[PDB]
Amino acid sequence: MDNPNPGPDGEGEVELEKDSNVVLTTQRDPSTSIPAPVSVKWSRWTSNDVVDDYATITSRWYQIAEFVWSKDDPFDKELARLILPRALLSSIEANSDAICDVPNTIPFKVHAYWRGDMEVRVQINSNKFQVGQLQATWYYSDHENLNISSKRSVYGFSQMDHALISASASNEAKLVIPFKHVYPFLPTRIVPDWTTGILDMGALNIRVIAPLRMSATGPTTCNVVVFIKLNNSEFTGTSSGKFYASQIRA
Amino acid sequence: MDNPNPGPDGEGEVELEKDSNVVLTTQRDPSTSIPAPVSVKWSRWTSNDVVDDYATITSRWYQIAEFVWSKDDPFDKELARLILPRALLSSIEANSDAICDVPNTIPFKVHAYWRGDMEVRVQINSNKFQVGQLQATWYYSDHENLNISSKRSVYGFSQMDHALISASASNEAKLVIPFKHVYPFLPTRIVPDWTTGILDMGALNIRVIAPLRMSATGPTTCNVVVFIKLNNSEFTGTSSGKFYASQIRA
Amino acid sequence: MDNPNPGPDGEGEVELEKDSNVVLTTQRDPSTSIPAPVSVKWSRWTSNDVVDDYATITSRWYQIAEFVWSKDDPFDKELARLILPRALLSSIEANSDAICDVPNTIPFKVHAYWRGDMEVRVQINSNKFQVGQLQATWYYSDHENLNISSKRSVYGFSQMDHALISASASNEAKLVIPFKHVYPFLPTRIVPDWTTGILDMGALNIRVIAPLRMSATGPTTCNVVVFIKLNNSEFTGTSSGKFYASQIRA
Amino acid sequence: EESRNTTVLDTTTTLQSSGFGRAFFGEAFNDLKTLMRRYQLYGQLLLSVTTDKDIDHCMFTFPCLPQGLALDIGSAGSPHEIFNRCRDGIIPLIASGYRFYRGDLRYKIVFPSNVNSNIWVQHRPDRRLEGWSAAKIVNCDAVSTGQGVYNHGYASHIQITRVNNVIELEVPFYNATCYNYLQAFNASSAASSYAVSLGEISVGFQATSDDIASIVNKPVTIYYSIGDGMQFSQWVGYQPMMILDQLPAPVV
Amino acid sequence: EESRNTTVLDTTTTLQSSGFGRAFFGEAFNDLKTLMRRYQLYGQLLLSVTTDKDIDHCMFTFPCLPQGLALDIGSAGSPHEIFNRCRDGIIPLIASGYRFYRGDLRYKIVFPSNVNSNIWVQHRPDRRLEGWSAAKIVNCDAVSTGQGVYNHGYASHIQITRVNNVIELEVPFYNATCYNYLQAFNASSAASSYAVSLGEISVGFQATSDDIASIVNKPVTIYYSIGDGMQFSQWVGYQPMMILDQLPAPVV
Amino acid sequence: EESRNTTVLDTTTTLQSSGFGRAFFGEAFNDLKTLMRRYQLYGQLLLSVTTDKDIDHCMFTFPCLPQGLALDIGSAGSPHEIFNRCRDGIIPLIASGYRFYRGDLRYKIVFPSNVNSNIWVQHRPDRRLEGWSAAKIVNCDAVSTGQGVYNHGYASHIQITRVNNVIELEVPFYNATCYNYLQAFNASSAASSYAVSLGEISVGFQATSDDIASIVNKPVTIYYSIGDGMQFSQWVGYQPMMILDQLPAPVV
Repeated sequence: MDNPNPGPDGEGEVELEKDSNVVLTTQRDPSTSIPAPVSVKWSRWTSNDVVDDYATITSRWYQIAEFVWSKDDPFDKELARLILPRALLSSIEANSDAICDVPNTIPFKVHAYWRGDMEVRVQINSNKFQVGQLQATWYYSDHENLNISSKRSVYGFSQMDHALISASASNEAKLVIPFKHVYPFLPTRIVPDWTTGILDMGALNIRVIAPLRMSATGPTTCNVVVFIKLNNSEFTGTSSGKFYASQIRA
Repeated sequence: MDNPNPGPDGEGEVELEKDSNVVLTTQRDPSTSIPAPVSVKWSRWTSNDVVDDYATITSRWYQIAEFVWSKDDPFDKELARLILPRALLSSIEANSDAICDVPNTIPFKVHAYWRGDMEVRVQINSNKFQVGQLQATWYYSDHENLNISSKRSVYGFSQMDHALISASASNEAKLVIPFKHVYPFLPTRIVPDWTTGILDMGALNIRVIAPLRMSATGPTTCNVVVFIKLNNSEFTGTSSGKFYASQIRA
Repeated sequence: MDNPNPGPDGEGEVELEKDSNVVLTTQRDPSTSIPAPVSVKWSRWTSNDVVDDYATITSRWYQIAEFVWSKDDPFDKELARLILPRALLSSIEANSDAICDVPNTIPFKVHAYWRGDMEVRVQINSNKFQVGQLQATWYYSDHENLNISSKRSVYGFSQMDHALISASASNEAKLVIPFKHVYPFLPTRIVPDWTTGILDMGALNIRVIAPLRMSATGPTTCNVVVFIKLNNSEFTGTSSGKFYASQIRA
Repeated sequence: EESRNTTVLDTTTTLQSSGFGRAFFGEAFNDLKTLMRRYQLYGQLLLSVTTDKDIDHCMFTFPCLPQGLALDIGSAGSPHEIFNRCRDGIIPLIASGYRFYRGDLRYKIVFPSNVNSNIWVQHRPDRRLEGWSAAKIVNCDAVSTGQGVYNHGYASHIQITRVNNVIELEVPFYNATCYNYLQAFNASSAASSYAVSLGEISVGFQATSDDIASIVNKPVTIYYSIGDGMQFSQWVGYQPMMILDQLPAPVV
Repeated sequence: EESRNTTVLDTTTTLQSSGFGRAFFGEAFNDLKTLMRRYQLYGQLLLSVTTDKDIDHCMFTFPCLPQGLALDIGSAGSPHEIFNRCRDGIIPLIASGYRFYRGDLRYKIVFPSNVNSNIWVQHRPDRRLEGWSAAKIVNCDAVSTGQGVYNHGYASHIQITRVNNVIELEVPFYNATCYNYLQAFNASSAASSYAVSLGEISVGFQATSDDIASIVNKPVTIYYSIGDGMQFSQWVGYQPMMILDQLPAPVV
Repeated sequence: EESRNTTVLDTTTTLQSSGFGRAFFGEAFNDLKTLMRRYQLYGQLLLSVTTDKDIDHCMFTFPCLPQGLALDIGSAGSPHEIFNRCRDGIIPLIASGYRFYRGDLRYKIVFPSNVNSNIWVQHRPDRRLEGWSAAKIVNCDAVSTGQGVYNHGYASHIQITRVNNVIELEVPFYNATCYNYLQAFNASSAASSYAVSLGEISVGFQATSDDIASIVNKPVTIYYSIGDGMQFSQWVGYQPMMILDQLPAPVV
């Protein structure tokens, strides 16, 4: 035990996570937090249309958020309230191009309804000498609640299960989010019985539990990048792409 | 081998040392040094009174010394000459309260004679970037020797067995001290054939072998805390507490 | 896994490499690079004289190069073009004394021809916070080539096999060089059919791939020391020591 | 991670488990589903007749949900002292800590005893709940739609007040959802409002306008429990609480 | 280390191996020894008679080595357009990447067809190669030593130009070395020069000075391959290359 | 730790063990207990009679301990040249490196040969040793207590000087301790002084005051070894030593 021998290759073991044609590596073990067991398929109950998961394209990773986490951010501080089935699309529309330009999200342009799980990796690139800690918490249906504006603090999301991203360890936060909405499908576009709040399963929100702490000449900033996989999906209701409207900018 | 993956929980394994109701933890492996094999009980030879070890209270740990070890302390420098069966009592009387106020030392207030082993943990809280080294050495019956005033240096206590407390490793010094006095019991109070030098088995003394070394903006101080357990004890000669007098202040 | 417990003895495991009466230790695993398989003995074909390897003296390690590698050295920078059967002798003559003064090289003074392998350890003593990388490359018969003056760069020696000495890991470069010359023996002195270019098997040359990088108050220099063993040797043609002339200074 | 546990520095010995009071009190309190089946006061209202009511006209309505109603403290002069002083009770204090529910509810509406008139009770699962505003007991005004009257096909029951003035119900889970929302509800989606309350119970008297005067300003108290099929699903932590004994006393 | 491979971040699936063109073209190209046995143009020269040549006098010589000759672009007025434009060919492009060689060579010298005279060819393994300067085809001047004439004991062959004007050779490894040098050669050691070329082939015509006029300024082209025993030993990386299609075009 | 051994960087081969001189000299020197049993000079004194001595009066006394006496160099004019020049000998050089002892001692007192008188020797284990001051040979003055005379019950022996002027002893471990102190002794505790010396041997002549004149200023030398039961217990490192051949020579 405890025999450090670094070389030109480096010291530690690098773990992978391969998808279709996306491999993204982390030195550190993830702090996984799984808020619910894995969802059943549920196309038998409400779909006669041809249903197929496009796992060769949809299960790839895609960056949907990157943000500087400075030490100027105080203690109780939001960093990103990502609405994850929306944020996969609104990140692309924030890149000033359409949904059909990205391989991950072309069945959202075509199909009408979606049910699937979501993997989320909230990777950080902090220094070893920086001291601080994030938490990444998934809340099911944030915008269908009106007192969440008072719950949205680090004391309230520490009670439900969540991941912790310490800035010392440069930790990575795996986050397996299965589908639990009230209705067993999320429409990707304006559907006859609801138009407002489209494709909103809930909110990944990333508060600060400890701010960044350092010396006077220490590295101030800290970049955080969020990736999302859409693994156990299924799309139903093949429809035209001209009925898909752009997401709300938020 | 050599796969560093820290998390929010930290990296390494934490070892414990539980006693009655005192658990004190160290990240590092101890540098144990045992000057003698474990003593036999020896109440058969000199006691008809009811003898009982109070292991639910006496075998707890108790802090008896804490001292700042600065870089201003030179090379051959005493830091603490603790007389350990006395220093357990004189630390309490240095806290400006009586011996009967502490659970560890109430049988010293009652009983007249004591024989037992002593565990000593000399814990340090140095930084990883500090460089220096203590030694913790137990000398049997310091004050029954008159040339110890010339022996008391780091060259003389390196010859007998001793522990080393490096300031880089933040090392901990376990030190198992069994009972070897000339007489098989140490009186806790003024006893008819000796009055001076009461409850003096010997001296733990903590010299400096390397002083603290650092940069100009490095952490100057270094706190050292000494704990003592009184494990294989036995007390005999139940007597009044009004014959117990306070220890010499030293 | 990953349980750091340093002590007074230090943390890691130290590996050895013992020879006749020379033990030299490295904390780090070597980056071995072996340009050819191990050579056969070949005294049967061209020697009737008494042939003996002096493995109790010749197989010791001997320092033949030490050089400061500062950050002032640019990217494509030679640090040492060592001609290794010569550099073992020219280092000694650079120490302003004869070849017969060193135990490793007395059979070069006596014998006329030599065939053997050479171990080379290019040890570095960089800090953990320094960033940079050497390569140690063996080229067979540098001076029998005229376009090597254009090959001598880090892009050309990266193509053949070579060792890498990263300044972060303080890496060590083992380098097993078997005998491959055109003729199966290298003369140690002026021999009837060639006088120029004596005892030249080739060149160990140590370029820079990444220069040293550090802070403003970081450690600027970096010392590199090269050791050589002469293990599977054999010497033939016992001759007088007065026919051995001194090597060219270079 | 949330419930990770790195280094348990335990000084304790073994404590004898009582079985959540089974050893002392003869009953276990571990299962919090069976504490939820103790009846809690759901609502409390005075019967206020506005216009001339026919026999069909519903006296009051309320959306039926385990989250508790939009809490009526009362008017600033006359507060309902239980929902003023004893804030929120138990079932929305436990349902405050969850996100979805799938199950039934029980009601046990208690009527005044001065009235004698026969009372009908409709369950209407058609009704959507348009926001947490007006998620409360509605004293009904003059009839404009089919909301304000007795209707045919919906499941009803008629308590005879002369025999016993309490009707006890079991309101089933008639939603087209997997499960319904359980926190307070702002109605973002237009079909999300079909998924909060189990339905919308309307209680109405069969009295004419001459017997309607004995009904006026009599109390009707409603209770509820969760009825053995209720399964609160997703753990969501609690919100900021308010401590009750720090509420100010009515200084003389 | 060189060929170490720390973390292969592979996004690829499996690609079907063709067997280096065996699946498509009916032939494998993995072994680069058998591509080296395709004949490459070694040299190219015009027969320039200087003095009155006897029957013994060698018309030209060349040191025989797989490294390619010291590359003759030509005079600045009239360049040899292949070695000007198509630099260096294949066999010294592969032998540029190695250090030692041990093996034989083949030559296939092609003679002009206007000449008829009988042609002798000597292999002379005695000859040392004094540096990369004059490691080239030498049109021989007047005879001063035994270099310039037909000699007795060396292995020779006589092609009759009237039957076929091409002599095909197999020049054996007659060195006292383990293996010979393969890069360009600066001749540091005096005996190292015995270890570059396999020997020194001299081609000479048996014509008198009246038939020597039809020989003048006729081309003789030489080829070479590596002849099945050639084993390039020590891997040495390539030197700086020059890209050919960036060479300037002859602007009109 | 003290005797830890992290990385033995051994360049040595195997050295043939002699067995601590057993292979060469026919005897092993590993056990240092048997070197301690060679007799060392303990004390050295001139018989100085002060007052008129009776037959009972002890001529001199000394506390009996393996630590060596409080070392008498002598007066500044006439030093005892062995304890001046040859400092401390072997047995307190080994007993300097230990803390406790439990065992016996041997003495072999050598008397002058000019005297003839019969000599008695008392062992007195009652006697406490009051500090390292006066842990030495005491020429006894006039009698005030029972210290100064022959006593009854204590173990005695009478050497006849006419037969052999050396009495050889074995002073047993008669202490009530586990083991006694072995370094120099400052007498902190009042009962600690019962635990340094084995007892207190007093040697006395049976001569009257007419034969007392031949006794005056004759040397009596004492020896000691450790007598086969001596077990030095706790390892304590050595103190600062003084090197003997750096002591100054008596310059003429």
